Amino acid sequence: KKTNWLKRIYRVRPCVKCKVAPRNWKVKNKHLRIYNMCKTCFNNSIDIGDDTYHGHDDWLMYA
Amino acid sequence: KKTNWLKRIYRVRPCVKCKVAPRNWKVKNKHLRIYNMCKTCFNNSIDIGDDTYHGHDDWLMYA
Ligand SMILES: Nc1ncnc2c1ncn2[C@@H]1O[C@H](COP(=O)(O)OP(=O)(O)O)[C@@H](O)[C@H]1O
Ligand SMILES: Nc1ncnc2c1ncn2[C@@H]1O[C@H](COP(=O)(O)OP(=O)(O)O)[C@@H](O)[C@H]1O
Ligand SMILES: [Cl-]
Ligand SMILES: [Zn+2]
Ligand SMILES: [Zn+2]
Repeated sequence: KKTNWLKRIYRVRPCVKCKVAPRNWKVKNKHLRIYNMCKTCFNNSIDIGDDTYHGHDDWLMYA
Repeated sequence: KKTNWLKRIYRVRPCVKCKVAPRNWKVKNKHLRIYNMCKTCFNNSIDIGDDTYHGHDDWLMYA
């Protein structure tokens, strides 16, 4: 059930910048990192000079 | 925001056995463990001989 909760929280938090697309993520190690923004908004953030929305949280994948 | 998510998931999952009371939990280390059952149902499970509902998940408290 932890895995279904991770999935549920991933599906209810859209990108903070565009409010439509899902967030980017990576499986680092044995942690899942959910970044604040989709990939397209993150790259845009780099081009326009804004980093106010950079960030992420980590969730581990056991139990 | 991770902390508000942990709180949200704790508030939406009641005890698996009695379906009313919130689950028991402990802060082990720097992990939060949410057990499957309230304390009163867990102790009952020990007295009646059923362990079908024993278990828990772990959530870390960073990011
Ligand atoms: N898609 C994204 N949305 C928001 N923040 C991001 C995104 N991608 C990268 N970042 C930011 O980049 C920084 C770290 O990059 P990352 O590759 O996660 O870690 P590492 O330092 O291991 O490469 C963090 O502050 C992270 O929030
Ligand atoms: N309230 C509860 N609800 C469900 N399972 C429980 C509960 N309390 C203890 N358990 C079970 O007891 C076992 C481990 O006990 P616990 O104290 O969490 O770990 P430790 O082995 O570090 O003492 C686990 O299988 C756990 O699910
Ligand atoms: Cl977690
Ligand atoms: Zn976006
Ligand atoms: Zn109960």
